[PDB]
Amino acid sequence: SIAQARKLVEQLKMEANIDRIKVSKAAADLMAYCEAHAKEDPLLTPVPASENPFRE
Amino acid sequence: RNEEKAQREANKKIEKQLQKDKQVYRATHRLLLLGAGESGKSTIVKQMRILHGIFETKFQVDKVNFHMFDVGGQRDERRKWIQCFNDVTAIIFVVASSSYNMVITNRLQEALNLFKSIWNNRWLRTISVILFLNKQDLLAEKVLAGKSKIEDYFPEFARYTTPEDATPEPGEDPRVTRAKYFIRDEFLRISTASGDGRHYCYPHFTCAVDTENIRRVFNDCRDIIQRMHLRQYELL
Amino acid sequence: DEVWVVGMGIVMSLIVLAIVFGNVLVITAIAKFERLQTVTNYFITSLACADLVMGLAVVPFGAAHILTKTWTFGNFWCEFWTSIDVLCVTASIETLCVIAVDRYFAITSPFKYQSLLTKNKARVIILMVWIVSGLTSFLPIQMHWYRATHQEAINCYAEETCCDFFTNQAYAIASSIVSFYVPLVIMVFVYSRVFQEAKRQLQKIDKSEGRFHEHKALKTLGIIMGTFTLCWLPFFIVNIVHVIQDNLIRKEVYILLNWIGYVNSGFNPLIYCRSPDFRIAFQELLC
Amino acid sequence: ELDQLRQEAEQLKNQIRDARKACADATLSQITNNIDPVGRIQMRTRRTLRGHLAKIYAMHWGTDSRLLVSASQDGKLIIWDSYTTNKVHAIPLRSSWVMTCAYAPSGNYVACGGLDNICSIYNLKTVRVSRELAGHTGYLSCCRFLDDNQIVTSSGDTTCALWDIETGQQTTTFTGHTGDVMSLSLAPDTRLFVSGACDASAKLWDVREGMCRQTFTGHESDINAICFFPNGNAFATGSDDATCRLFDLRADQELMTYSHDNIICGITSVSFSKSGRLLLAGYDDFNCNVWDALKADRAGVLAGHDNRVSCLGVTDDGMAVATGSWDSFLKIWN
Ligand SMILES: Nc1nc2c(ncn2[C@@H]2O[C@H](COP(=O)(O)OP(=O)(O)OP(=O)(O)O)[C@@H](O)[C@H]2O)c(=O)[nH]1
Ligand SMILES: CN[C@@H]1CCc2c(ccc(O)c2O)[C@H]1O
Repeated sequence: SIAQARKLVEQLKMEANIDRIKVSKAAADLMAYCEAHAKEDPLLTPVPASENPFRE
Repeated sequence: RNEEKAQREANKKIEKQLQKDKQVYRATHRLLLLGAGESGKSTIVKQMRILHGIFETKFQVDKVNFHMFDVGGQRDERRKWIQCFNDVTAIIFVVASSSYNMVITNRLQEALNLFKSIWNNRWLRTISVILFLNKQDLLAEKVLAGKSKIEDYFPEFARYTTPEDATPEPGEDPRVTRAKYFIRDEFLRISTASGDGRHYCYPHFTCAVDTENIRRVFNDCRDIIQRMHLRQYELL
Repeated sequence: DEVWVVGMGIVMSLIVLAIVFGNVLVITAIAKFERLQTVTNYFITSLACADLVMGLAVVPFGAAHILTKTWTFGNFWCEFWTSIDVLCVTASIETLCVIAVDRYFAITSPFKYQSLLTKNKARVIILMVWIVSGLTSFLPIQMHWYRATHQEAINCYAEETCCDFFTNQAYAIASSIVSFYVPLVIMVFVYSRVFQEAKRQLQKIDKSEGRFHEHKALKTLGIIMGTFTLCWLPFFIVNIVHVIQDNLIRKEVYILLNWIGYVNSGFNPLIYCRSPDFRIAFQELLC
Repeated sequence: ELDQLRQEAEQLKNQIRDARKACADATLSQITNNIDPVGRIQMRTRRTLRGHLAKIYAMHWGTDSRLLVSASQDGKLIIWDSYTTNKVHAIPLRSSWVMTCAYAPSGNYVACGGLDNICSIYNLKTVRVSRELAGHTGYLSCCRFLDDNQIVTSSGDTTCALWDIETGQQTTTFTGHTGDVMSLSLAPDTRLFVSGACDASAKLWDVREGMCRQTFTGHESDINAICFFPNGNAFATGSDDATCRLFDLRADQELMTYSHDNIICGITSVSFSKSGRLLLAGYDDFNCNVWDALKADRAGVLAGHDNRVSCLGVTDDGMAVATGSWDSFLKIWN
């Protein structure tokens, strides 16, 4: 079971060398995507009953 | 046009099949068999088996269909496979009553902890438990002129006395009766602590030779269903 | 004088309103929610429907007849009113008998309850009960087989403003036997068996576990047998006695006991709908 | 020397935590504060599907947003038709316990598994068993069709695998989890997938490389469900402590948490919308809740089920949302 321990160390070593970006840029990207695709969400915007397939 | 008729015909056939299957679904009764390791769970099923990742066993008693589902191959200290068993009629618990000396901690203490965890589970609040206390004659041999004593492993035995309502089997010394009733009361204390009147326990004493295990289970299931019906109408 | 006639209208209207409201609330609560759609709940639905029909049909007309002291409708309408009374009264008891039998089967036959009772069979039973109840009301009242023979009855029949209850011995015995006496022994036997089973189970539990750890059975059985017995017992005795020998029971006592029988209508929802699911349903709407 | 290795591991965790903390320039709520809220949202039931004799655990919408599949504990899979609320198929099972179901992207194959450690696949158009995949040592929890000729599965033995339908033999096995794995989700491009284990940890895997890339340990209890952002650079998880957290692949830490003080029940399902603005999560309180992704503000409640909700899904076109409950009823909300 001690043999296991070196394998863990390699995994943490490989998972620590990752380039990261500031959270502000990621929040801005999420904001931009949500704003851009905000006009094509039937759940968000109540569509007229003419195009609604579940209106009986 | 004909597509609607074809879909209606398919729906009618499916409804007929479901209506046919509903009766056989409601007819059968489902039981769960859980035990700790070294219990004897395996020996008990085959005698029941000899008579009429998972294991299923079918046996009919007085034109009533019972189905038993051993869960095995998944040894988990934490069980998440237990949320699926809230609709079973009863739970069969098998414990090795003669193994209080065997050290893994103790086996009997581990079985008691498992029973306590099962009893207080959130999804099993309305499920009764049938208890089988296996290995009767091993316990008798250990108690009668045995070097090992219950006093060393279980200290509160010392203050325990034989109940006045006990009915000891003929031809046995008082010592084995005391040990058996002490273990049964040890289980019944946890059974009673949080009973709340919704589900009970049915202790029993058995051995490899006994063939009455089939009749007992039937009687206990009938009693459980009758008690549930009585409580539903506010009569108990 | 006027003040005394002035008073009973308020209480009679309150009785009518309570009778209507209770059964309409039970009916809408059962219909609205799909979780209460149970086999044992169909008999209660039939009972509520019959009780609501009776409370909306016979009670106001009897109130108007008592207050006005003169029947201002036609003879056909009075006969229809009497038929409605007989039909509803007969149908309001056999449903209780069916409920008692269903509980007996559920408790004493736990392994065969599911197979014996089916949603299709309950409808057949309900229609059979309703058709036998309507066979003993409309069929012998539209025809003149119930009519008496003495001169007072004929004089009242001739007049278009008088219609009381006059009948011979045969109908007065047959209707009572069909409506009340027969569905009584069955209920008594069923509830005695249920009480015996409950006592046996309680004794078994006490013997098995009582060291670490009656009043309940009696109370439920009691609030069930006594309400119905006290409500419907005296009337179905005076019905026989005043016919078996005349000049014993005055009209006032007969009417008073008959109206005492009607008060049983407002108690069935308070007895058969006390389950926690019903409380949740009642709290869900109009609360 | 084991203690020295443990010391080296302890040191690495601190460096990773410091690196994650160094990137916390500003909170998500601070950035998204001037956006007008979407306001209250209201939904009403449009269809109700009946025919299941027992409780329902899983369901999966079709690729055409018309058909759907559902599996119950009576031992049956039923393929519905939401437009005409009528059934098309009813497949019996050898084992009556099923915990997951899936629908092929091409609409040709259907798979399901349960307590028995076997994943079975049915050919819809030929309905008989086509292939049985075995080799797992624990109960299956979730499975998803990566394509028409290969499937990815997770089981209760702390592993995930990528099967091959034609051969029936395991191709790549992912290890590293400590507790049972209950859910997984795939990226739209089918290059990476995430898994949520019972040790309060979520990981990001590589299908082709067969190695782990990142590890997220935001939660403190069991993780039951997981969903993936439409953009492809975020995902959300739901745990037993009545909390939902939105993580981030590029930032490598959580950004927002969803919780309220009046709920103490568990969470069983999580899903997004087409635009990603709405977070839909099912609870153990017999109903559903609709959150706001960029504001953590409640915007609606989906009630109508008499028992706990154990399934949730949104169609590809995003026109309706369907929920499953232990009351043996399926509902369509719009
Ligand atoms: N004296 C006695 N010995 C028994 C009895 N039942 C079983 N044994 C013995 O104890 C053993 C334990 O039962 P097993 O056959 O191992 O059953 P199992 O299902 O593998 O046991 P678990 O590990 O508890 O799941 C049996 O194989 C027998 O050797 C019994 O009634 N009396
Ligand atoms: C005057 N009203 C009637 C009189 C006779 C009668 C009633 C009810 C049930 C019966 O079996 C009867 O015979 C009463 O409702």
